[PDB]
Amino acid sequence: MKEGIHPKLVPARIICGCGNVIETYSTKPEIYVEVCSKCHPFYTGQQRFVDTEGRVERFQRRYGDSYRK
Amino acid sequence: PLDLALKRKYYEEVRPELIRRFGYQNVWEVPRLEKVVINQGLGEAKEDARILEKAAQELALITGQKPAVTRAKKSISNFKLRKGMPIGLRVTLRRDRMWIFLEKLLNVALPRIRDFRGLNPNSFDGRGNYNLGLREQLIFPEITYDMVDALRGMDIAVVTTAETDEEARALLELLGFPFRK
Amino acid sequence: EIMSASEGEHGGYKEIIAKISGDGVYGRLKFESGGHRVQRVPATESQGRIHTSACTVAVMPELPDAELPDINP
Amino acid sequence: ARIAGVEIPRNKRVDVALTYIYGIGKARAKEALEKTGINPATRVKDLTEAEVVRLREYVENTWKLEGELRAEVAANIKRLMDIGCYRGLRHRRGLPVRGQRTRTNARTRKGPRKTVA
RNA sequence: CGCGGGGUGGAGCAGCCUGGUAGCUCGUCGGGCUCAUAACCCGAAGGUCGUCGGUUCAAAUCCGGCCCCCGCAACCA
RNA sequence: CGCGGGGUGGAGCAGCCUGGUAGCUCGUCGGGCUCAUAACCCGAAGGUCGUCGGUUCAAAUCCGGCCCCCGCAACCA
RNA sequence: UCCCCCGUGCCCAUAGCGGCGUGGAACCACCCGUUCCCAUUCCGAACACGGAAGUGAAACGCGCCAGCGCCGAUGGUACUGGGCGGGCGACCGCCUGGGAGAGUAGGUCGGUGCGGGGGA
RNA sequence: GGUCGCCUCCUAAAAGGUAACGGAGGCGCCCAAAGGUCCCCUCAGGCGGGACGGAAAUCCGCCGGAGAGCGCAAGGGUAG
RNA sequence: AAUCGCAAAAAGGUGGGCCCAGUUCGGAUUGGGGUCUGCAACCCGACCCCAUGAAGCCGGAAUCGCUAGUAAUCGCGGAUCAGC
Ligand SMILES: [Mg+2]
Ligand SMILES: [Mg+2]
Ligand SMILES: [Mg+2]
Ligand SMILES: [Mg+2]
Ligand SMILES: [Mg+2]
Ligand SMILES: [Mg+2]
Ligand SMILES: [Mg+2]
Ligand SMILES: [Mg+2]
Ligand SMILES: [Mg+2]
Ligand SMILES: [Mg+2]
Ligand SMILES: [Mg+2]
Ligand SMILES: [Mg+2]
Ligand SMILES: [Mg+2]
Ligand SMILES: [Mg+2]
Ligand SMILES: [Mg+2]
Ligand SMILES: [Mg+2]
Ligand SMILES: [Mg+2]
Ligand SMILES: [Mg+2]
Ligand SMILES: [Mg+2]
Ligand SMILES: [Mg+2]
Ligand SMILES: [Mg+2]
Ligand SMILES: [Mg+2]
Ligand SMILES: [Mg+2]
Ligand SMILES: [Mg+2]
Ligand SMILES: [Mg+2]
Ligand SMILES: [Mg+2]
Ligand SMILES: [Mg+2]
Ligand SMILES: [Mg+2]
Ligand SMILES: [Mg+2]
Ligand SMILES: [Mg+2]
Ligand SMILES: [Mg+2]
Ligand SMILES: [Mg+2]
Ligand SMILES: [Mg+2]
Ligand SMILES: [Mg+2]
Ligand SMILES: [Mg+2]
Ligand SMILES: [Mg+2]
Ligand SMILES: [Mg+2]
Ligand SMILES: [Mg+2]
Ligand SMILES: [Mg+2]
Ligand SMILES: [Mg+2]
Ligand SMILES: [Mg+2]
Ligand SMILES: [Mg+2]
Ligand SMILES: [Mg+2]
Ligand SMILES: [Mg+2]
Ligand SMILES: [Mg+2]
Ligand SMILES: [Mg+2]
Ligand SMILES: [Mg+2]
Ligand SMILES: [Mg+2]
Ligand SMILES: [Mg+2]
Ligand SMILES: [Zn+2]
Repeated sequence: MKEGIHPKLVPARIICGCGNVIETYSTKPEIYVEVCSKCHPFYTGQQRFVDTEGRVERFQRRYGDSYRK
Repeated sequence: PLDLALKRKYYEEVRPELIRRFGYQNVWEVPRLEKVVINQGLGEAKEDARILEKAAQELALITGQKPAVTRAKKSISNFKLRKGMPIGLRVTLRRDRMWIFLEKLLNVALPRIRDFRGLNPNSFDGRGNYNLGLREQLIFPEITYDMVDALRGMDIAVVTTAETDEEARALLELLGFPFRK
Repeated sequence: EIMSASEGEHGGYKEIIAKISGDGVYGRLKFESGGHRVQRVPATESQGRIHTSACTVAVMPELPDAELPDINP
Repeated sequence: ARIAGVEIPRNKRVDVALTYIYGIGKARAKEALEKTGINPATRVKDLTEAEVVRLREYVENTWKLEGELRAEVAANIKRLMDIGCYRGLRHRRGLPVRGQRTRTNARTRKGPRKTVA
């Protein structure tokens, strides 16, 4: 290591947007996170989020009938 | 060495799982990382101020090591670019400093991006390498709001001993790399 | 597609030539050659009088042309 | 970046701040306040992290937002344009959809004035 | 053929000597004035620079070949 | 080689008296009047005073050196 | 003296590419560590040091095939130093001495010198 | 009209040399680093990978004996 | 129907928020979901809710209105007419 121009590597606590205490190292000691691996939709399985099957559209709109045959 | 969750996840889980899948007859035949190379292709500050010298600070902030400069191979007129004139930053991450990157990237950084839908699986090299792009550098938590004056992306490149993408896809998917399909 | 086309202050075209290319063109424009009279109150009318005027038009078919391949000893 | 899709204007109030998310208007802004019980007129930064994290996920999961919302909107125009409905041909040719007069105006679908002789 | 000059928006002419950068007047187009036209007033469009090549990081600019135009020369017998 | 005197904004420029005052015209911008183009009248921007360095309480005004263009007359084996 | 490894020359691909297997006692390499010497236009990759836990995966060593590459006769011709011949002429032709290139047959997955370490 | 000295190639017939108003190009400079030395590094190009980024800007991989480079013309030389 | 209803006049006053930003300015455009009238709203209706939130930061040459309850500004009503 050409020490004299490189930043420190202090042990970093990382409190995330889920109560996570992600134990690792970093340049900044106390950094907080919005989302991590532990709660992202495209990370932990297929998940759901808001999107279920794309609105009521379109062959399943329902809200009407007039057939009995 | 160093207590790093990723360094552990590889050895104490991923590595033997790789042997489970493909079955090697030597301990070294098992695929592993070696380099992680980041390349902000700035070049915007070509004949302009060393505005890139701040981007160096940003980059080092993420890696824990200073990036060197890259300069113009040939000269190109269309690009308003004279040969030798500086246009980019490269920082290579080997050994322990590498792990700390991925351990932060895969955990914190990646999901914090705009509409993450999982890494593109087609983006695989051939002889066992994987490359991707970032447009924003504030994605990493070490980067704050006022630390940024413009969005500067980067060409993350990670290499492996793998013979092919099969091992590579396998190696990374077990590590913490999401995929689309 | 027009070729020569001298204007006419307002409106016109005081003279205008045009290559109308295609098929059966000369066949249906053959009979146009001649004088076409017009009776109306013109745009240019200083009061309210109907004025007779005229315009000769000339349809000429496509002429396959060829100059002599220069001289000959 | 930050909650929800990207960071919201930390200078002004929170009820306004939400608007600046591609998914929320002043309407859903009011609602996001009520179904979280947070102070309406307090500035963004002034919000304790306690207040923040609760409202963080609430809105992410309730409606479509940002590129996620944009996704559906994009997807909508696709299927119209493919089935070949009138409302789709109007998208296809980039003209106004909701039945307006084209002989004048309708510039916002046409862009700048394409004047020719 | 021998020497010199030239070809750039529809017309006429700069820019080439010194490489990075297309300019002037007229015309044309759109909008004014006027009853209308012109004048006038406001705004815009419009050429990849004859042509093949080569030099160069880059050519209207430099270099070579050809095409076209223009002037000069073509004498002693 | 030697003599002569100059950049002051975007060009022309007295200020170069006799060291404490950085101006005029055009240019450009805003306003005025205006059939106008325009003359015309008010306001505005831009001066680092060729450079380093020295004297002075203070100097574009004085010196030392030097950059540079013009100007001067010689010389040219 | 015979085999194996290490360092090193020589011949300058018949030695190379590629494929295939093999070798860790020794030797070597990777390898382990980054305190010190030394080092990175960043990185212990390289270079450097201290090591010796693993391993022959890679590199390398050793064999194995002939796809590529490379080598490549014999025979014959072209051409030609010298000596002549024919035809009006343009060009042909003979004796004598020398003799390719291409192509065919075929060869090749090395040979070897010095030194060191270890085997029978 | 063209040319006049110098350089590169061909003409030139495998030593040197060799003419023509024979065929083709260059020179009248440049560099205080483009020089001395020690030390390290190896091209152009091709395919695949890569935010803005393209035919080509910087980055990764694999391929590559010299087709790049060596201030400028050409030849020779040149990565041992 | 001077009885009942359309009918809240809107500017205004008071209170609270906004802080000079393409903004809580602006509401064009578009997505999705519905109400009404009609046989029937695809071409081709009006209104409601959500999301989208464009051009536009005072407009070249030029040009218009109006001299007192007028100009400017703020609403309301009606004729037409199922509806707009
Ligand atoms: Mg684990
Ligand atoms: Mg590799
Ligand atoms: Mg005429
Ligand atoms: Mg005529
Ligand atoms: Mg012309
Ligand atoms: Mg008129
Ligand atoms: Mg046009
Ligand atoms: Mg055109
Ligand atoms: Mg050319
Ligand atoms: Mg060219
Ligand atoms: Mg020539
Ligand atoms: Mg001037
Ligand atoms: Mg003093
Ligand atoms: Mg002074
Ligand atoms: Mg002069
Ligand atoms: Mg003995
Ligand atoms: Mg085999
Ligand atoms: Mg083995
Ligand atoms: Mg084996
Ligand atoms: Mg064994
Ligand atoms: Mg061993
Ligand atoms: Mg042992
Ligand atoms: Mg190695
Ligand atoms: Mg041991
Ligand atoms: Mg061992
Ligand atoms: Mg064998
Ligand atoms: Mg023979
Ligand atoms: Mg004979
Ligand atoms: Mg005969
Ligand atoms: Mg004859
Ligand atoms: Mg003959
Ligand atoms: Mg003959
Ligand atoms: Mg003959
Ligand atoms: Mg013979
Ligand atoms: Mg042989
Ligand atoms: Mg002469
Ligand atoms: Mg020769
Ligand atoms: Mg010869
Ligand atoms: Mg000699
Ligand atoms: Mg390369
Ligand atoms: Mg390459
Ligand atoms: Mg590519
Ligand atoms: Mg292109
Ligand atoms: Mg070679
Ligand atoms: Mg040259
Ligand atoms: Mg050469
Ligand atoms: Mg009020
Ligand atoms: Mg609307
Ligand atoms: Mg304004
Ligand atoms: Zn988290």
